[PDB]
Amino acid sequence: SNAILATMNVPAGPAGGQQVDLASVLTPEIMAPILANADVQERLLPYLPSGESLPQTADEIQNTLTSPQFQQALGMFSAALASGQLGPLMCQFGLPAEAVEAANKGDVEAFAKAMQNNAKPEQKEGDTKDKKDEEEDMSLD
Repeated sequence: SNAILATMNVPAGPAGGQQVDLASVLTPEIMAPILANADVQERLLPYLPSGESLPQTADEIQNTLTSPQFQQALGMFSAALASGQLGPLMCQFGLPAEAVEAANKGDVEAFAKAMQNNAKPEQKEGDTKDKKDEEEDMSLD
């Protein structure tokens, strides 16, 4: 059994990225399905800044974490990520192997990098050579 709302919040302190800006690489729509998971919320609790709250549904996450609050909430995200506490979670969302590895290693830039490199929405689905004449004939055709 797990599901522990650990109320041990004595300090506060999100840990964002200085080189790779998390808010410009990760958008609310990507974070929403993740943060809507109460399990990740558990891991974000120790890093939850003062005044911030954890939205339950993706829609309200978008409403609350528009930009200022988003950078703060994403900062606690990367904070739990840096600790590796948020690592195993990434695989359960169907996230890139490189991203889940990064989340376990606690590398926030690698996560952000691998996210938009692998979850890159260009709909590349179906790489198979059962079509395309990449080797053609020369005579008449």
